[PDB]
Amino acid sequence: DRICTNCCAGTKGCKYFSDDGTFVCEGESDPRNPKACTLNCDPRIAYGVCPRSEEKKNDRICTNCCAGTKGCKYFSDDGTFVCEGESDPRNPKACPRNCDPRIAYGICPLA
Repeated sequence: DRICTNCCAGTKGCKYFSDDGTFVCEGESDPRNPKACTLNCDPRIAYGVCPRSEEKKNDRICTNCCAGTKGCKYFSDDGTFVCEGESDPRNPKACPRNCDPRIAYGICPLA
């Protein structure tokens, strides 16, 4: 597509940078506020690197009594068992329990 980006009607959060291997500016227009630049388009830009450095380490405890696995006893960190993961082979179901933080693991029967 056309590289019609601009430092004015950008997206405050991403540091607009140029393909030449050099930075430019940051979005002057936040996806929050309105804007009326009307100039637009700047081939200088390539994209805009939005800083985060914390995207990872969040899913971690994505275990749950609902969408877990039918075979393990999804148990909670509180030192108490919750229930078995009710996620059957190709199970059409998804509770608000998606990645239950309150859980800890899923203790399956050690045969």
